[PDB]
Amino acid sequence: GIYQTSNFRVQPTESIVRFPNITNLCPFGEVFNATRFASVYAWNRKRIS
Amino acid sequence: QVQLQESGGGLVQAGGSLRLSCAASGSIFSPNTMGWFRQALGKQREMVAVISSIASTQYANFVKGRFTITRDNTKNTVHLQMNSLIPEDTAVYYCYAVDKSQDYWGQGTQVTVSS
Ligand SMILES: *[C@@H]1O[C@H](CO)[C@@H](O)[C@H](O)[C@H]1NC(C)=O
Ligand SMILES: *[C@@H]1O[C@H](CO)[C@@H](O)[C@H](O)[C@H]1NC(C)=O
Repeated sequence: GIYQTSNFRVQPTESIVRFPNITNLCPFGEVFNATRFASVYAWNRKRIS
Repeated sequence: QVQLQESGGGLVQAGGSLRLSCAASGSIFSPNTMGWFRQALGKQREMVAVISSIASTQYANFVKGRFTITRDNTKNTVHLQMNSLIPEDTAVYYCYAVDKSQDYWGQGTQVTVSS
């Protein structure tokens, strides 16, 4: 006759996580590496998005 | 990179007149607030006049009644009308632009009056 012994399944090989990096670099060098910095009363805030 | 061009210095005898100027060629966020600073060799920076583009005068008492400044809103240029020069008031002058984002300084102009 024909008998069913066990069940077979394929196991995942490697786990992969990805979120979208998709963007531009980011305006940081112009802040930290800037040649000159603003005074403590004419305040320079740069927007980052 | 907002750049200010300073010119109008030189050597003038006692009682003469000098015409300084600084121009703002940058983006200039919002209405700005022009200014000027006087620093003698070996002293701090003594501001002369920091008139806003609108009002408030803001004139120091060091040279009261002698120095006046004009505004040209067409090109946002600045001119200084210096009169009755005295050797005590001779020093290095720097144009100051407050702006909205950050404030800048000129390269320096030399004013020397003696007799
Ligand atoms: C995101 O991808 C771009 C090009 O695809 C790359 O220049 C950038 O460095 C990447 N960001 C990170 C954080 O690796
Ligand atoms: C600033 O620039 C220098 C040379 O271009 C670089 O070595 C340094 O990493 C920069 N600063 C930052 C925070 O990346």
